[PDB]
Amino acid sequence: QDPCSNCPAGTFCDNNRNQICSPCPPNSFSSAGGQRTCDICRQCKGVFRTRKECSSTSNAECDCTPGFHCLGAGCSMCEQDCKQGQELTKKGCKDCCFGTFNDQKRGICRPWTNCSLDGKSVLVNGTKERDVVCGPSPEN
Amino acid sequence: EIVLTQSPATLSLSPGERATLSCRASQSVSSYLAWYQQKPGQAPRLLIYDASNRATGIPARFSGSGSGTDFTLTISSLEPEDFAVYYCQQRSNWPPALTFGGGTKVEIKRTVAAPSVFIFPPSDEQLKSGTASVVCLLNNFYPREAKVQWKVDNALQSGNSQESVTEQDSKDSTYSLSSTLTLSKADYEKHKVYACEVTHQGLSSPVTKSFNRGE
Amino acid sequence: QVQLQQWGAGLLKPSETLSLTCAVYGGSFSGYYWSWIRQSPEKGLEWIGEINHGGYVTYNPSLESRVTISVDTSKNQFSLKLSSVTAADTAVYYCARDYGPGNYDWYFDLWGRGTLVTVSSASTKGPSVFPLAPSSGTAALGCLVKDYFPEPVTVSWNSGALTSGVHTFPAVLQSSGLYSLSSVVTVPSSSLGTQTYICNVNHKPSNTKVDKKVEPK
Ligand SMILES: *[C@@H]1O[C@H](CO[C@@H]2O[C@@H](C)[C@@H](O)[C@@H](O)[C@@H]2O)[C@@H](O[C@@H]2O[C@H](CO)[C@@H](O[C@@H]3O[C@H](CO)[C@@H](O)[C@H](O)[C@@H]3O)[C@H](O)[C@H]2NC(C)=O)[C@H](O[C@@H]2O[C@@H](C)[C@@H](O)[C@@H](O)[C@@H]2O)[C@H]1NC(C)=O
Repeated sequence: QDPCSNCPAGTFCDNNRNQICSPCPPNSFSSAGGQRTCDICRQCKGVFRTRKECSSTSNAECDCTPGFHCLGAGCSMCEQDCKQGQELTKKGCKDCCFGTFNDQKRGICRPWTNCSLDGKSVLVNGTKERDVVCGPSPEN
Repeated sequence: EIVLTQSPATLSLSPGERATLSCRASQSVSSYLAWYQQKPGQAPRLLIYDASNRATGIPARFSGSGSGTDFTLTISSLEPEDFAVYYCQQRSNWPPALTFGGGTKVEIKRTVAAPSVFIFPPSDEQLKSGTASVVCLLNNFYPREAKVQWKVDNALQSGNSQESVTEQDSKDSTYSLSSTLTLSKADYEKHKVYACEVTHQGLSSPVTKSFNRGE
Repeated sequence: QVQLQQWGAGLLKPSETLSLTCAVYGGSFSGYYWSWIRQSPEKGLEWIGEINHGGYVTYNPSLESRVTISVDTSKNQFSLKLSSVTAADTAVYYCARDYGPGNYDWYFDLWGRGTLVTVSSASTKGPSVFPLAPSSGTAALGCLVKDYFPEPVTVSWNSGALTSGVHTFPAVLQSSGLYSLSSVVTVPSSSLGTQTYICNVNHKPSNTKVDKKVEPK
């Protein structure tokens, strides 16, 4: 068989010391069992900020500095924050044109829901920061 | 650590019979277990590794089985070369541990043989030194178990005797035992009869052998 | 045809340092782990630790605080050092090569011959040899070698002549730190005044040889 399967997360199977399971050195982790070398903790500096500090079992988790929002999977790239009611596009960030909105500091502007198409009234008209909330369907 | 316990402590079997030895682990060790044979005055020799595989020079009658916490070593048909002590050994990386068992002696089964008892009075030379050594000998008996107690003027002696026993003899498979009572010359001369009484399975009743300090 | 030779000090006082060395002859040294294992009559077989060509070490935890294992890759030699020894450390120390079939080297396939190491505060002394005289159809007599340190001591009967009925008993360490054993032999009661019986006792550590004649009382 192969006894490195026995080694839990937080340790590695040391091929120099006859497959004993020693814990992970400083600034290092192993997220699964069986690993022959521990992995280096990601360090969050500059554009990023440490959210969850790294353990022996788990990597570090990086936020983005205030005014910025994590772009990719795992907060890899880092994009800037427009305010509510705006959309950052090409050439900077601009307010949403009338009839559009954005409820977050992220993303594009979507057009308002059109209530008239389901026979519905408009209970509260939309702004640039919130959508129209539609009234009761005329099937009631 | 993880502790391996072998049983029985010793095993008495006649040649050609089948030996079955056991090893119990205190927690699981999967199959990372080995058996060794050790003959007197030699290093241990690897027989079985990975619970069930023979090592290079090992004959076919040796066989191992088991996984987890209970392992058995089987010798299919005992031969003269095979009467030795057998140890088991385990290794673990989580948690890290390397340990052996306490051993199982495999001993040649014989018919019971009562001892031949002899008492020996202290040498006159030694009594000049200021100490006396009385010596009881049990010769060529089987099984190894034997009660030997000293009676000095009918009083029973406690913490002044030391026993000592040979290895099973090469030819007739018996043991020999030697009890040595040691008193100071002063304490030795306060008493007359120095008796050694021997209880053993081979004897219909205990045998006493004594002497008087005068003669 | 690989083989291990070991050597080193065999008699130490308490607080001193056990030192031993193993040499590998006839094979490579790099592909293997090399172990030190000791065997006690009290505490049995006990693994001390292991090293490889790279000087990577694992130790038994019960000993790590006083153990050192080191390697000399220029002579294919590894060596054991055990500090602050105590009577408990008296044992036969073995060197051995680890073996395993898979990706682990977790058993022991090849062993040194063993080196017995004794620790004791007793200073070296020679045996007093006293006789165990017979009486009056089998008789029994013998020699009592007493109060000697250290082991070993040899005991022959009739300068090697008489061997048949002999039992030499294992030495036993008394409370003084000195060993004692007795040798005995069964002889026919007929031959008691005829044939003459002499035990020859050799204790090389003190350069003491003694031949004592056992005559009936
Ligand atoms: C909700 O929005 C209304 C207009 O939006 C339309 O309706 C909603 C429901 C949705 O369907 C959208 O798609 C539509 O665009 C607001 O009503 C509008 O109010 C303005 C003034 O606030 C009025 O504009 C002009 O005002 C000048 C004054 O100088 C006058 O001369 C013009 O004639 C004209 O009145 C728009 O005409 C009017 N639109 C409609 C369709 O009525 C509404 O505001 C509120 O409701 C109206 C009826 C008035 O009572 C206002 O005072 C009041 O603010 C929005 N709702 C809220 C709560 O603000």
